[PDB]
Amino acid sequence: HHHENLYFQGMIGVVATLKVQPAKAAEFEKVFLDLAAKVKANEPGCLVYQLTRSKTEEGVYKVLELYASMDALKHHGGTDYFKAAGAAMGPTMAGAPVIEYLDAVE
Amino acid sequence: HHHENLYFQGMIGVVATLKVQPAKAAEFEKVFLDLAAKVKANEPGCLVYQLTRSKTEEGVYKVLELYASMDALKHHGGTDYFKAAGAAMGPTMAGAPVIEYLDAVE
Repeated sequence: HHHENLYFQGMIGVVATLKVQPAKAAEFEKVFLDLAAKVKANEPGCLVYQLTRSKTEEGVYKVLELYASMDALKHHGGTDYFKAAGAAMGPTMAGAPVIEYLDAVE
Repeated sequence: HHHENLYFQGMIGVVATLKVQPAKAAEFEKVFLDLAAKVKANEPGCLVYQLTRSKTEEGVYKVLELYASMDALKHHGGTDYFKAAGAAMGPTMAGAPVIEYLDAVE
């Protein structure tokens, strides 16, 4: 049906493009890696959570993420450590994030 | 040094944006999923190999890929099954692929 895009029932991919101030990259990476270790350790529904750096745009990062389900993604976005990390990261940002959700094909 | 971008010594992420003819999506997905099963089964250096569909652009797919090293990526691109799959997939394409390589942060 035409509202199918709202809730894919399979795995959910994400490319999160983050624009970080280059001078604050070290700070950003430390907070992010600490978050990622928590995500991987605590969330069985998070299948991939991988920070990467752009090769061409200064201070740009792309996070590759994969979740088992919408339920796993909903949980992910609401944890106290996710919220704390976001608060710690915000001041390092140069611009608004661009998040793209994708339907994983299996 | 200034030529560092040429060879990241850690893990290599990829977002491969593929533009498929919508009418040939079923054909494309069958060939791609068959390829992905081979990749995952045969290549210990391939850590992630996940086909996803765009939620907004018709016939657009993004493959999320992660390799242990440049060596693992070099191997990946040269296998007989990768080459055979590419030949099978080509005729389904609507436009040129856009591949972005990323330095994984760990």
